[PDB]
Amino acid sequence: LTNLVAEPFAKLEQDFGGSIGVYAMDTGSGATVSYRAEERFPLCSSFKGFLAAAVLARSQQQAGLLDTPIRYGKNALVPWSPISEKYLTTGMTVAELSAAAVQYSDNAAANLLLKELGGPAGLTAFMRSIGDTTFRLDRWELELASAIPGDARDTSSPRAVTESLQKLTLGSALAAPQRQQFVDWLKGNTTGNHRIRAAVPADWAVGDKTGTCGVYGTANDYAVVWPTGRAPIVLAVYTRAPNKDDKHSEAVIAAAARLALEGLGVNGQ
Repeated sequence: LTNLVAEPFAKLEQDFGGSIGVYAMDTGSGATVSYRAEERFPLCSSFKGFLAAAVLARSQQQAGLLDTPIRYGKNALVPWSPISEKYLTTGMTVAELSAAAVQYSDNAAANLLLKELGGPAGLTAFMRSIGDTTFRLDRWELELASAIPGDARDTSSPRAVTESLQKLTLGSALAAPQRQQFVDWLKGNTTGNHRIRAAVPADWAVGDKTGTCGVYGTANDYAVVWPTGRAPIVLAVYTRAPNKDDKHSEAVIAAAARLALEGLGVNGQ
């Protein structure tokens, strides 16, 4: 049930000038589409979705964690912190920081939550606890986004991303209220309109988390998609390219998502 119908991913990545990695899972039948799915790609900001899930998991054992007010100084305000910069003089709650990290890819929020979990190793430990042996986070924002060719730091594979996303949004890795909160944060993401969402018809529900490194043509998106009348689809699309100055492409991510849905036989656009 893997790649029952071949799709022209190779042509797509050649036109892009780099590598595209795709893993898509039909959670009804278990059928999959897979292209470079076990290669490592930089997570970039896409780690922030798993970060929020790790916070939610901790909130199962610490009641009131999400309501905790967090104060921070100007030195916490990393570039691209569009929400946390507006609350510098007031602070934000853990839940607000988590929503900002997921929905606006807020870097200061992400680093504040990373510190709450014990740093990159703490997030990595959470991923190990759900059975993901591929994920590794090694650094903080923005150093984690160097996207160096061949560097395994701050990477995962499209397959491991999809498998973990399925466990967290649809499976049993989170308790039911925390699972729906994670889904609701992903549904409210504002940064992904030109990526997987551009391949998903307007009448289907969808949540996603993007990542964009800014170098080495490196960008990505993962999503859970609910086509009407059938089981949800989980998918991950990651890209990279050989040269530091190579540009990423949102259109290539959307096109790869379209091919994945076509390969799964999901009638879409």
